[PDB]
Amino acid sequence: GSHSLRYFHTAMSRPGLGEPRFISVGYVDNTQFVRFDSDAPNPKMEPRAPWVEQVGPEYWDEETRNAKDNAQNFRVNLQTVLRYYNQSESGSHSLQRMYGCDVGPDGCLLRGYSQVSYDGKDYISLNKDLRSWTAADTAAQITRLKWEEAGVAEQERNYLEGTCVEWLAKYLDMGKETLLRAESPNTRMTRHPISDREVTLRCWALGFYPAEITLTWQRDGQDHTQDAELVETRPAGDGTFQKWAAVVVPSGEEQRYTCHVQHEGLPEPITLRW
Amino acid sequence: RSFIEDLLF
Amino acid sequence: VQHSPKVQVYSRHPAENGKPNFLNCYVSGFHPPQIDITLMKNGKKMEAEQTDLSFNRDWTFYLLVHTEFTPTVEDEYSCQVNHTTLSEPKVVKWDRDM
Repeated sequence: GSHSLRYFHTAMSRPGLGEPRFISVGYVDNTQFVRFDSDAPNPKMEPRAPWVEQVGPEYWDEETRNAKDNAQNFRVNLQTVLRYYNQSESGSHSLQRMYGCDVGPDGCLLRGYSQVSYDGKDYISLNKDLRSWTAADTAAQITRLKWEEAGVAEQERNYLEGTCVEWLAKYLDMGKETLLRAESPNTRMTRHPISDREVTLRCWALGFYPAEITLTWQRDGQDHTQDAELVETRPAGDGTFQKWAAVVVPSGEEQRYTCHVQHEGLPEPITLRW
Repeated sequence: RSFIEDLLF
Repeated sequence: VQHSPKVQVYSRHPAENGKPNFLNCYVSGFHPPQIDITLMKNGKKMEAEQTDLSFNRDWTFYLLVHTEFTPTVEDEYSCQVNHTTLSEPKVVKWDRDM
């Protein structure tokens, strides 16, 4: 189908308590496959999905080498920003960074993105053209200045156009049996008494992959998703996902209903009734 | 693979 | 700018009394990232694991706190998390219909 390789960095200041934490994680689509904590003894970047491990030891050293610089570079960035804003060095503040690429069905390469937030608010971002920067406030414009004088967008563009899409390609071959196989949800619908007068009527879909899914609830043929409570999809632990959608209904009227689960691995969408 | 970035603010 | 965590407590497979399984505390949508998540067997701590810190495109973080367990007909399970946006430690009991 379509796929994406992304990396997610986080830097948190712990005032008085030594260095800031720098976590880093890698994703191919919805499956995590790499991590790095700066709270780790002799800390290296450990695999987190099985299909990655047969990459040469050169890789892993070259990455924890890069991860260690990013933690260093960021802990200074925390400092730089805190003074752009004149906040107290006792405050806890967080700097987040994200980058990656989306490639199409043939490997088209659809979008490259690279974005940075400070304390959860947009800070500066690479634009869709991979050559300009959106800068949120007057502090981020100083960063934008620095990064325009160094050709920073050009380094990133060639990372996101080449290294990204190439290594993505490599990753999905390695995990061909894991990542390229969708997993149809287990459907089922339970019924939970509330009273003499009405009853919760849950629609479950368990164990699916990837995470995207739609559940829909149809009264008498209507589309009654207006009243339904849908929790947000949640990880199952085994690397698959779950979500459910309930309704509340006059007694007897359970047979009035339908739940409909649409999902990439369902050959044709399934509908079910009590 | 990660992006090698001497990226300071 | 700071949002407070949503929390779901659920089993990996549907609950079968006295059949080994996995219990999951999913903590999502929060900011700042510092956060305190504890799975609890009968109102006292469990030994659990915690996935790596990650975040969505709107920058709100998410974590899974997951230990193996065996449901019984009697023992109560609970998740307890602490966060700057919470006056009082929030607790969700495990309903196995959810």
